[PDB]
Amino acid sequence: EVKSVKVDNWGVFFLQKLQNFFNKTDYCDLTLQFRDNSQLKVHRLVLSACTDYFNVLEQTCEIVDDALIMPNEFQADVVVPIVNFMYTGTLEFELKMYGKLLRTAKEMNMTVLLKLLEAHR
Amino acid sequence: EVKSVKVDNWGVFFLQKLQNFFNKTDYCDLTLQFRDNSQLKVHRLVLSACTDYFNVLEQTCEIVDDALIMPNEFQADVVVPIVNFMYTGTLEFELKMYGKLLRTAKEMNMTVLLKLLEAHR
Repeated sequence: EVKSVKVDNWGVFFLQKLQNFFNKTDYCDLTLQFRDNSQLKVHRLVLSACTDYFNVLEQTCEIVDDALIMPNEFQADVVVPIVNFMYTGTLEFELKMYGKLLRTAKEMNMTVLLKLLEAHR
Repeated sequence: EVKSVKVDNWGVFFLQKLQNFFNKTDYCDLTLQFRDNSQLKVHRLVLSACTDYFNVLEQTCEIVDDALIMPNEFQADVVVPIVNFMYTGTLEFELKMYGKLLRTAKEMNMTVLLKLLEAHR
């Protein structure tokens, strides 16, 4: 018969490995480019777990030298904290950015982040 | 100052999404081909969290029509349960395959699976 054995807390194991890959830019397959020409390299599948907005950007925005040109309303001030949230489950932000991050999560329909920003008690 | 808020159990959230992608072959970037010409589509980054063996296969094995030709000793009988383990943390196997799976994890140096197959009490 079929047996099964398991490693507990697989999600924690896997996230640690994935975060390391992100930090070292290993296996990244999407390069985001900001107005100042700086870049952030990411994993498409990580972004896609939370949202389809990056899918729509890839369908509708210019690609220059293998980098996706981010829209004017979606620059590093919101992108960097949101991407770090997608890799970790933690959103780090200054309060002054709360409303901008909420409007950005609403534009993305990023439900999991909306729920977090709107959490209470 | 910098604030932080979090979604608990992010690993569990993320794994559910990743497993769905695997089941639907969304964002897959590596196609494994068996001797019988059947294929298994996977995510390179998931495989890489557990092992570098697939990295070495990509460096050393033939690619035909966008698929990596698996070696004779590394066919679906061991590959399918090992890949499912990489996505889930659970290894499902018939006892008759225990030694073959252990020898395969040793060839791959897949430490996390070695530890599981060798676990006690």
